[PDB]
Amino acid sequence: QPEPDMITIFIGTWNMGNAPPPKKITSWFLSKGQGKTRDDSADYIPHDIYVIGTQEDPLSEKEWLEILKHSLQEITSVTFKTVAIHTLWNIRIVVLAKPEHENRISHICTDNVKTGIANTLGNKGAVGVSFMFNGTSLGFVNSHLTSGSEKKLRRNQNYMNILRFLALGDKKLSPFNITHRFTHLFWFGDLNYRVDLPTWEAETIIQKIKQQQYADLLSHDQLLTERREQKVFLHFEEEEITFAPTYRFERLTRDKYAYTKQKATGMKYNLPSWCDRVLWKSYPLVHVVCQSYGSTSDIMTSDHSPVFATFEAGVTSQFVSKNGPGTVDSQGQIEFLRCYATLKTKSQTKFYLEFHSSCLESFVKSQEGENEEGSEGELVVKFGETLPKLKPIISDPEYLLDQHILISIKSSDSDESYGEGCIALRLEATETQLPIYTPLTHHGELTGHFQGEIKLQTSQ
Ligand SMILES: CN(CCO)S(=O)(=O)c1ccc(N)cc1
Repeated sequence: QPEPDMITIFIGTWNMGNAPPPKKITSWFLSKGQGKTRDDSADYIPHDIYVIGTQEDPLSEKEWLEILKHSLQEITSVTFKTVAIHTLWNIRIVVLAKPEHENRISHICTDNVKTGIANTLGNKGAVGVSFMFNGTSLGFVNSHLTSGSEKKLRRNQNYMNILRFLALGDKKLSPFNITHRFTHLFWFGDLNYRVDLPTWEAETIIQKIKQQQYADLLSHDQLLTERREQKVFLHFEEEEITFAPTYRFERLTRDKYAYTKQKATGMKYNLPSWCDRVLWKSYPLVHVVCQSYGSTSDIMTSDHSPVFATFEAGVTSQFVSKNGPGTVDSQGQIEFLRCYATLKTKSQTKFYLEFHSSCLESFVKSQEGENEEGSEGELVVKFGETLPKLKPIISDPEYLLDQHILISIKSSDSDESYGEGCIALRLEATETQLPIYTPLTHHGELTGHFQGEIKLQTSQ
């Protein structure tokens, strides 16, 4: 029974509007409706992993699990195993996997973050799940961010609090937030970003949706514009949106957008918007292909339509050699030449690097770099040829070229990370000096760059 080198992952997000679902929701799991939809010829082919994010979910965990499992069983004739379920208030995440994956899945973690203070603490935040699938780390975040067209900045703040404080993945990766802990990170939910057009244009927007002409609406989508200006979701991907706005519908039809201000909305307009989104971030040069991104047309219990996305994701096997794990493989080494960090910091402390990777027995601390002044004001931390020689646990190129090195640049004075990034070992050549590069972030904001050259020795 060979170990897979690819799996498919289903991501669903649905704001249920506090209403029970209808008797049939199979169209969601089948990626049928509007947008980038899944071919009919695939309908009986189960995805390997289904990750379901709900918001405003009125069901017990038990009630929702029964509906999900019975749905998937009707589609696939497979009884899925529950990997994890975690609920914060009415925000929920369920992970289901094919039974053949039960002994490939380990290190299951769940967590939640509550966003806001006093007034704004009590219903918004995020839930998450992480686990290992053989040699590949997978993270999943379902967030319900702040509502309202005039609160995009609050949403961006909610995003930063979630990525700082959601405690998933390998706790030994202490300098790294969730945006660096996983081979593949999926972040989805009711992100609540709106189409920022004047209220007086509501009927014009509706007209445009009826014509399936989304271009002039997407150009005002706050998530796209905030992402363009690097205000949120830096270094994440999203598939092109080719489905109608998923909010705000009249219930029991999809024929009408309910946008006008009402006591029930706090006298706020809800212009048709793409509130319900799926984004991802994978390590550099790992296979990840979005194969569907759309909304259902036939599930109408909520004022939101369900959104689906599916992905092909590269995975690796749990590698064992005669040597590692449990020792080094002297035939393997990673060297760094001519490396330097460029930091935006106004501070003058010494800096050192930490190299973290599952290809190492434990993380490696460098010597302090040499600070110089850049031409345009910047701090440049020079490591020259001073960086240590990293000793991987396994030298087989079929293993080592699939690995990644996480880098943190830390203050000597405070031992606090000023920036985090990631370098792929999927090189064009071994035993050859080759350029490397990663942006550096801290709390998911750009703080600098790390660049230099790498020389990788494998057993071949
Ligand atoms: C129309 N629907 C069935 C009855 O509602 S469906 O769930 O949207 C659907 C199912 C399978 C395919 N191939 C296409 C659409």
